[PDB]
Amino acid sequence: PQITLWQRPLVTIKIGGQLKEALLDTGADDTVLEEMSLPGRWKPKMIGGIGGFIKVRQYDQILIEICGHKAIGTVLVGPTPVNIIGRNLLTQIGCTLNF
Amino acid sequence: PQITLWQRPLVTIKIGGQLKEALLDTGADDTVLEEMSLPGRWKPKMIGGIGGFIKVRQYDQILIEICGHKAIGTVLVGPTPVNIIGRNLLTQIGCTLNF
Ligand SMILES: CC(C)(C)NC(=O)[C@@H]1CN(Cc2cc3ccccc3o2)CCN1C[C@@H](O)C[C@@H](Cc1ccccc1)C(=O)N[C@H]1c2ccccc2C[C@H]1O
Repeated sequence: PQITLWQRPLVTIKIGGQLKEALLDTGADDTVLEEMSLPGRWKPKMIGGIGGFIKVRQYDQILIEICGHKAIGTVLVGPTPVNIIGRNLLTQIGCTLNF
Repeated sequence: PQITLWQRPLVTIKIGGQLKEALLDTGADDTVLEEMSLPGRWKPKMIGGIGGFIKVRQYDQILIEICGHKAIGTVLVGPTPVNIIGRNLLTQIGCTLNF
């Protein structure tokens, strides 16, 4: 689909049975989800944004279906006010930026 | 152009006679440039993200070219590492997310 940017680019994602809403963010290198439980072992990582750094748990090779399209990648889970679908999974569903 | 997302989407912007590099960011409501000086008066603006909120100087009706496409609008200035072009100026140059 072609998404305009007048409102925040939110889409529905299916992740671990849960359907959550999320933001298609071209400014984000990583994908960051709000506090939830994912199976598997995790690493800790520190990632920084607009305020400063937060601590997240890094889960690798996790499956998200972003807007009807499946994608596999690294998902960081922790204290974000919104779920961010970053560039590592956007490439996978074939997302581009056009003008 | 048709910009894909394997690398960070940086572009040359030109503001105040000088060329700078900025990230194209669909998850950023507003444009925020690095600490520079701009004409006229500013107002206070609190922006939040990952890691909380920060305070930036709001300037209005500032001309900025992104890829030789001119935009006149609101640019916030504050303590950021990378200049960010947010939705407010990406809708002006007619930018969409496609997939
Ligand atoms: C992997 C992740 C997500 C940690 N990356 C980022 O946060 C990067 C950081 N860089 C590197 C970065 C470090 C840094 C340090 C100080 C200050 C800025 C900084 O940018 C700058 C660009 N951001 C990406 C942003 O697009 C993220 C976005 C997330 C969001 C969206 C909506 C609500 C809350 C959080 C974001 O922070 N956008 C905010 C946003 C951004 C610009 C203008 C207004 C606003 C409001 C809101 O849209």
